[PDB]
Amino acid sequence: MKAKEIRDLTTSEIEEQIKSSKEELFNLRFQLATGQLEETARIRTVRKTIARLKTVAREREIEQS
RNA sequence: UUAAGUUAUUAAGGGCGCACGGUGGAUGCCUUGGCACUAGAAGCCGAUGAAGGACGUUACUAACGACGAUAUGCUUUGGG
Ligand SMILES: [Mg+2]
Repeated sequence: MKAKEIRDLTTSEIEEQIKSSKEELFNLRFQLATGQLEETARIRTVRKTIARLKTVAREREIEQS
């Protein structure tokens, strides 16, 4: 998910998205450990999505001040 | 046939010459790195936590670079 869609989202929605993305990343890591993950690029995709969500949240709590 | 006399061949190995190999890394050519300077800029960083490090971050990750739990990177503005 890109920064434009994230900026469309609301702050509570960003927090919920961060939670769900973290759960997805964790499940991917567990599948990788057990040898059940073929689509390894998903891990990096989700990690960068989490980074973008946090970046936008930080931008908002900065512009608030 | 006998007698007297003379002189070779031998190369176990060695010497000189030559041919062909091996080792070794001189020499020539080369340069990715140095050395000495010129001109212009700049001449500090740190409790808003420095210099320098440790430990981590990748799909697989021992090491160097980069990066810091937003980790082998995030946003934005321009270039292409
Ligand atoms: Mg651009």
